[PDB]
Amino acid sequence: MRITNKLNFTNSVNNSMGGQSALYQISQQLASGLKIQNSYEDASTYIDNT
Amino acid sequence: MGIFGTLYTGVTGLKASEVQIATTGNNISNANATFYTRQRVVQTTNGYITT
Amino acid sequence: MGIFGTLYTGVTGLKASEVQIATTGNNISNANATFYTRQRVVQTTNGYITT
Amino acid sequence: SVYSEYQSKSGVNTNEELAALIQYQSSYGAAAKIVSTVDQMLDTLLGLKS
Amino acid sequence: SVYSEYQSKSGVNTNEELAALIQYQSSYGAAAKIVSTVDQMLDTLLGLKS
Amino acid sequence: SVYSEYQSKSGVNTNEELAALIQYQSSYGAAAKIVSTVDQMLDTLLGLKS
Repeated sequence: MRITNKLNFTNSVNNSMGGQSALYQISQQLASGLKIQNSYEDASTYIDNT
Repeated sequence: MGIFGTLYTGVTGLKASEVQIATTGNNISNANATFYTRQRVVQTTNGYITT
Repeated sequence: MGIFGTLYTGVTGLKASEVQIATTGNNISNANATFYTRQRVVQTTNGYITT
Repeated sequence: SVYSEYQSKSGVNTNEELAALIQYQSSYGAAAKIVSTVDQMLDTLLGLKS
Repeated sequence: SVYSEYQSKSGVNTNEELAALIQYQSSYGAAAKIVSTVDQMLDTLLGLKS
Repeated sequence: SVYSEYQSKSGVNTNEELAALIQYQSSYGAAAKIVSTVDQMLDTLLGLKS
């Protein structure tokens, strides 16, 4: 769409940044070797973990 | 004599062309401005005069 | 027409790009500095059309 | 969601709007040609009458 | 952590730099074409009275 | 920083200079074709004198 095409060159990166987060988000899980590392990744598990 | 009749048509469209050509390009020029938008132009249906 | 006004409007459009490029090109060229930061800019518009 | 409404409303798609600009660009050149040439014929007739 | 949150948004990211890099280049080009299109009218304009 | 800024305000750049030169070329061409009209008016005056 007309101006959206301006937003879209961002949206390309915006969609990319989502994967950018994910790959590393995995990496700390790889580095941690754990299902989760944050309290809000799965609290129910987190409370259970505690 | 017929010239001044010719002159009228030479005025309305021809002069407006400069503006319309310029303005739309300017709209295009402003298209990259941080907040520009769809500011556009329109014609009007004028009167009819029997002569 | 005073076409010349539309020119610097057109040039300014190129001015916006080239500076905006310079902002990002700086980022590419000077990324690694122990400290380094983004920058950004705003645009504006000047005069009425040929009314 | 609220994006799509405005950036639809917003504008900024240069290729199409340029096309009409171009035929307007042709338009004023075209008319004057016809206007002047008739006037030349008019001027011609004026000289004829002289 | 306080590192991470500055890292979350502060300096350089390939796709960000790449995307804008392309965009302005295209922008620099769109302007060049139309400005030359303006130039072609100077000719038409002059021709009107030439 | 300091070297960059002063250089900006000083010398030679077509992007600014050439733009104004193209128009100047048209500016002169319009001038002479205007003078062509008075020449034609001058021709008319000469014919009248004759």
